[PDB]
Amino acid sequence: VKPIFSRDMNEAKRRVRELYRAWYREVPNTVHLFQLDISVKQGRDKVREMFMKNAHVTDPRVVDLLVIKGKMELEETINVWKQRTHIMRFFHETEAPRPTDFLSKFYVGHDP
Amino acid sequence: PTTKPPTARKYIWTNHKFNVSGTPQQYVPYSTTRKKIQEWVPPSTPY
Amino acid sequence: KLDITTLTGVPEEHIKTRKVRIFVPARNNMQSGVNNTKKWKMEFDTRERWENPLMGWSSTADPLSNLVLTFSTKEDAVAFAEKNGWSFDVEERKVPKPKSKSYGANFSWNKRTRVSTK
Amino acid sequence: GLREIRIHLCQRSPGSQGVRDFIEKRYVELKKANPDLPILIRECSDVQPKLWARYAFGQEKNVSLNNFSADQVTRTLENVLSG
Amino acid sequence: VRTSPTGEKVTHTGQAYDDGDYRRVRFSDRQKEVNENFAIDLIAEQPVSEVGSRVISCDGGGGALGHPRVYINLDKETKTGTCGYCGLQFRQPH
Amino acid sequence: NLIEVFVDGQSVMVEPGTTVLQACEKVGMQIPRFCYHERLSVAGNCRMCLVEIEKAPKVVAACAMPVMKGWNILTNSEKSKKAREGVMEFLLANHPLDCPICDQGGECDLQDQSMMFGSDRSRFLEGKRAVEDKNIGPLVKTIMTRCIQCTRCIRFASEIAGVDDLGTTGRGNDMQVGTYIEKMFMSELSGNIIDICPVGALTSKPYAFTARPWETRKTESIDVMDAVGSNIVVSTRTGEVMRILPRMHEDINEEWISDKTRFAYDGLKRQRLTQPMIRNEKGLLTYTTWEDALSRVAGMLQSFQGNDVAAIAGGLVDAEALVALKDLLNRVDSDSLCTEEVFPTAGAGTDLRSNYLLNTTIAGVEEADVILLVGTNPRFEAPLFNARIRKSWLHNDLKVALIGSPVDLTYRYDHLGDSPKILQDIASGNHPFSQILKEAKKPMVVLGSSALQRSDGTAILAAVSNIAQNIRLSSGDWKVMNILHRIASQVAALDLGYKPGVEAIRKNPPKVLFLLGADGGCITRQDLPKDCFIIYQGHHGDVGAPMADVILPGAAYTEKSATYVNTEGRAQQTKVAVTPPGLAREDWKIIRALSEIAGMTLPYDTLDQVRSRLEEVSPNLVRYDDVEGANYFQQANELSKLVNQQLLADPLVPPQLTIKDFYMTDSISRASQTMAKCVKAVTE
Amino acid sequence: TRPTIRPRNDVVHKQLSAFGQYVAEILPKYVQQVQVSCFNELEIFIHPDGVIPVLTFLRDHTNAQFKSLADLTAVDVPTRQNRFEIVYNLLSLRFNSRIRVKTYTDELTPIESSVTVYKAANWYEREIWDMFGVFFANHPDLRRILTDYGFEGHPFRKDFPLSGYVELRYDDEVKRVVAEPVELAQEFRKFDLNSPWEAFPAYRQPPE
Ligand code: SF4
Ligand code: SF4
Ligand code: FES
Repeated sequence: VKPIFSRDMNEAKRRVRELYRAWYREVPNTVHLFQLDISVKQGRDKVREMFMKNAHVTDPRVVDLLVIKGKMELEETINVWKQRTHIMRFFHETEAPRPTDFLSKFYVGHDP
Repeated sequence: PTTKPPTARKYIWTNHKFNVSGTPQQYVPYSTTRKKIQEWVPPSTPY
Repeated sequence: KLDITTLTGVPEEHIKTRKVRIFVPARNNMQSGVNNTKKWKMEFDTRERWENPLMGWSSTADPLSNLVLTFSTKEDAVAFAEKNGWSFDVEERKVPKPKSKSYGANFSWNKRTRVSTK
Repeated sequence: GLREIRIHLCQRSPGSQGVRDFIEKRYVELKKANPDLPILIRECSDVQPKLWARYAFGQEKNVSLNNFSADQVTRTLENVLSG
Repeated sequence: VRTSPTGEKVTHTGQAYDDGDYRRVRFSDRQKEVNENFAIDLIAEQPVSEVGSRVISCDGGGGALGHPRVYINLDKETKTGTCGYCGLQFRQPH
Repeated sequence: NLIEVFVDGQSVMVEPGTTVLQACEKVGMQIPRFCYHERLSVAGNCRMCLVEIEKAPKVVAACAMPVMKGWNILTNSEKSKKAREGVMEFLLANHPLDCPICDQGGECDLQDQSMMFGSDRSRFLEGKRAVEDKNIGPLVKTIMTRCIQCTRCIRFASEIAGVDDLGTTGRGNDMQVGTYIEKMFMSELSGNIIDICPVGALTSKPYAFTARPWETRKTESIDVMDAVGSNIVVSTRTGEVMRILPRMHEDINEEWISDKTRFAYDGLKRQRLTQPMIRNEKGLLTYTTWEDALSRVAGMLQSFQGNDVAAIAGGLVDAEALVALKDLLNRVDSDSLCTEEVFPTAGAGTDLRSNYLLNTTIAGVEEADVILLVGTNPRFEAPLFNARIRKSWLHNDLKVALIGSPVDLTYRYDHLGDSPKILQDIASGNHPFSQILKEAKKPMVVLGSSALQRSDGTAILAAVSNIAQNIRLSSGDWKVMNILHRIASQVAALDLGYKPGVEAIRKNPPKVLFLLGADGGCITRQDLPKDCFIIYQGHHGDVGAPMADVILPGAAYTEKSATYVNTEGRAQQTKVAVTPPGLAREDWKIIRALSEIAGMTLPYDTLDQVRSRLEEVSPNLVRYDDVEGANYFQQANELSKLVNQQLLADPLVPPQLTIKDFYMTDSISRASQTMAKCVKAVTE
Repeated sequence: TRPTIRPRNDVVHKQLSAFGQYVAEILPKYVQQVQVSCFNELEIFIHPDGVIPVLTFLRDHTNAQFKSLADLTAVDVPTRQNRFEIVYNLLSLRFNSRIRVKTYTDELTPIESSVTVYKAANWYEREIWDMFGVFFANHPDLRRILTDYGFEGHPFRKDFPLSGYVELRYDDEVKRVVAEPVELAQEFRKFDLNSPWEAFPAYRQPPE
């Protein structure tokens, strides 16, 4: 195995914390520039949720690649490459809630 | 066409219709196949 | 313990709720050819298909309905499924068992293999 | 109240030898003593032998029979019967 | 081209919207496009050719402008031979 | 004594008598063939198998030429390619230009082998031949002009089907294949000729013109019409089942499927239950939401307990639904879970798996020397098992005897008689056949489930066990006792502990009866209490549905993944091919949802967890394609002797005596229009 | 004679084979296999570590002056452990010849950027990263080209469905273009076209 950027999990965690800092400070600027109607707390909660989604990763290379992708997304947001549609896609506003209980899935459709 | 008439076929239309979009004669798509699955018809007697 | 699930970009529902079948496709009984039975195939579980109201065309919401992958060996397909975090079921290859064929048996003196017509 | 008992044994595993002995020797007597009690004998592979006792309303308890001699299996089954 | 109980014109395929079906709304102020010419009736109308040979060939007319050439056996007196493509029928005389 | 031969310079060791074609198969080269089928006998007529052997002036037919040591098979030499080109040109000289209209197009051996081993143009400048088409039945559409006289159909009909009704009439280019008279080729395995035929001369009438091969999506699944467990490929296009094709499982079905399996899918398109139905004030079933019907059944379930709640399982139900219903009823403290087929409860009964399994697997039949069939018509009850019996009879000279009504099994057999008393005679040793069984090195005795369904079934089972015990006393690894089940669900239900037979319901009428696709009619409203609440969960509404207060739509075998165990005890899983119609849902999901509504939620919430529960109840169920089994004949025989029931004098008569009975035996078959047409053809 | 069949040029075949042996000898450390196709194309197979060294050797005149990177791409073969096969196509205008160098990588193993050697690999490597999942280390700027700004998956990967997992539409409620799960009104009809009969005996794989 050849390390992408970090030879051990602790170094990757350090990189992840740096990326989280960058996003946390960028969130208010994003709300201001993109004229988003979400609050800063809401965007930072979404940032935490996106970070938490991949909290199960235990391999340093996967974490490093995830940090790279997050940095690319942050660069997109810091510039105006991503539009308000792209920024608000993280909040699935249009999509209706999907029930997760067995009975609701049984009622709604054949999907497992 | 006057010098060289087209071949005469029965199925060929005798009256040419212009584009009928935006008119009551506009084509409306629909399925041309019958229902695939037939459901059970419950009995009409109480029991 | 390789996991590319986070990096693939597949939504969680398909990662978790989908069962992938690893198999060697059986020969189409209509044909005697066996060339299409030489490579392992990975196919996802079938999902709902409904008729479009306008035209009756079969509509689907399963992104992986048509996704089929070819693997040289069973182990490689299993490795791919494990790396992508799909639950997998492996059906062992079915090979035609060797048979004993004799043209002479068609004209046996005492056995029942004699053929009434040629 | 016992409603059924399931015995799972491996056909060739060393652990299931005692359960196999109980089946070969004592099972007929057990069925005679309990004519209408369903004692279902089923085969398990590469897992420890176990005894399943379905009680009233579907409550079930399982006792591992791994590496149990025929006498030990008989004691376990009799204890389940006695409750 | 028969008309269904709802008043719709049944297609040659036999497709007509049942009174229960809600899809009939699509023609509410528009029309249902049905071809009046039915292939089955017109193919029936054609006369049956009588040929004096056991096997005959149908190319559909026009040579390369028709359909692949096929040879039809006319031995059976009971039933006329029918082209798989053209649908024209032939029978041996008498 | 493997001998060494070389295929294109590569050494392959093959047993003596191996044909050149099989030696090439050893190295991966598939010699082009038209008339050679491994299941069928060698003919050599097609002549496409011709290949060149190095240093040999004349090419040899790979199919019919036994290899000689030191032969080098040149499979791609100029001579072999030219022979293939010439044979292909001759085959295509008189072939009709029907490909655009031929159903075989896209799956035709002639087309592909022309595209691979033939020339790209035609030198034939003469008129082609035409052949008057023959009518051989309502299932096989015949366009004989496409015939290439491979004789596959004739050899199949003679060897496998056993019906010597198809043959060649005439000589030369005028030679024609088909009954000289207006006879109809009727057999359980007739449809397989459609598969065997290399060209589209013989095609499925029901499937004619419906679809092209490339469009179809193929799903591998298992048949449920019989307990043989034939592996099938369900071909679906645009979410609609198009045809059923055989899938090769050497052990269970070689490459064949019965006519009912092949042509009964049409029933799945008719008389389907697509919405929940609840009785209204007038007493007429009306469509209702899932919630309302499930709540009504849940209220009924909560109200009553113990024997008040009962379950009857049909032939087509799945193991997962069986376990779900068993658990749900047990939570109400009801063990009255009954199958519609009767197996002798006295003795070990369901306790020992060997008691209700075909211990000698279907493959074992070939090894056996003598088979004694008791009260079973295997031709109609289990067609592929009868086909295996005929295969062993033809090749291994198996001796077959039947105790029952004289029936045509497609092979010669000794008719001992129809009276059940003969079993006592065999056991005692008075009957001459007992000496044959004693001498037999690998004897086999098969008792059909239909015979057990008789009132004296327990005595019949005990007598057959006595015969087997005498055989064992006279002379291990071989198993001599077998039961042939005719219903798919029976083996799984017995493994799960479902009580065989409906007798328990008869003894104690239940207030609430849940019919899991039970269309047999063994139990009716008259037998039940007057106010009995009946719930029906099934794909079709045939008999149980009309007499049920609540109808819960359920999926079919094509529409769900489920475990069905064959007569051998082998568990195989179907795979989803189409989604269940309308509001119909998978059965185990229905049972689980009723559990959730009624306040007793079963632990499983996904199919894998339900399979884990099955592993808890019976480990073998989740071990797919395994028939290892266990031998407990000693204990079962010892238990059997305790009771002494006396067999009634009524002669053993199979439920199915003619092919007319075979066509419609289940809800799917009854719904099918094609099976009705076949019944009309046979009867009229 | 033989009008249909393509003419064969053995001279170019011998020259390419000789130059391939030349390259293999000069850089035994990285080259694993060199083969010349019968349509007169040369391929040198290299260990992933040797991309920069072998490419720099090829560009500089050790009797080879491949100074133009025709194209750079990857082929995803899921069966192989290193599912991605990085392919470099180079052109030597001095000798009017083209050679191909191929290497392998995994989803998690980086491969060195060749922007230093050629400088046309910036966008090609970015495309490889965007469609396939390969990461090129030391790249001046690795970001998405040809995919949507928020696109999550890596297409062209033989796992990605052709239609994708998301679809875009305009929603009046949010006055914005909003992504949603893909729901095709006509599911792409998968056609099984492969014939059951072998077409080319020359390529028959061993039975094993
Ligand atoms: S009908 Fe078909 S199977 Fe029968 S001889 Fe002709 S080509 Fe062969
Ligand atoms: S079966 Fe005969 S008509 Fe049909 S595609 Fe093949 S060669 Fe053509
Ligand atoms: S089948 Fe072709 S020569 Fe025997």
